[PDB]
Amino acid sequence: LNAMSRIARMVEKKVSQHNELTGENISTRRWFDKIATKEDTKVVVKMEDFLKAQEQLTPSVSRAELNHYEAVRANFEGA
Amino acid sequence: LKSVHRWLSAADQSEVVPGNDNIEYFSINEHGRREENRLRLKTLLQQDVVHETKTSTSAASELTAVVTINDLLEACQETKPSISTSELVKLRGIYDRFQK
Repeated sequence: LNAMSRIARMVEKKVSQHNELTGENISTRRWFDKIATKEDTKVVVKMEDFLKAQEQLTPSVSRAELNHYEAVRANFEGA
Repeated sequence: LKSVHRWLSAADQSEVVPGNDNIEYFSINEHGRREENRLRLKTLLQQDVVHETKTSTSAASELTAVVTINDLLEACQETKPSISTSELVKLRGIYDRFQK
């Protein structure tokens, strides 16, 4: 989503530039039916994006819950 | 709220009983009815009809008394917060207990 937000910003810049060149007569929606840049829209993620994202996301469970499920397994599987 | 009384109530001197029209009846001496009498006569005499009586005496508004921010300062000592440190402590947990 971050890497594709980057492409969104890039296309926003392109459409703003075109609007500046012309009489600012079209929005992004009209731009996408009048004009198309398929290859430009092909988002390709570079792992820099991964190294950005990994700093921001929390684990889905705390140690408190995980120890609980570990004990559950120990009871049922440890024998 | 504290301000709207300026335009409507007008300290009972700035918009109501503003002057010349305060006493148009004569010196009442037949009976002691003084204030209620004049109020009744004023209500009765206000039989005129008008429509779209717009006015913009305000700075940039229609039919209102703009609040003086200096007077708005008088409202800070009345309104109240909701106070709890328990909530502050409790928010430690929902986001990975700020530990995991």
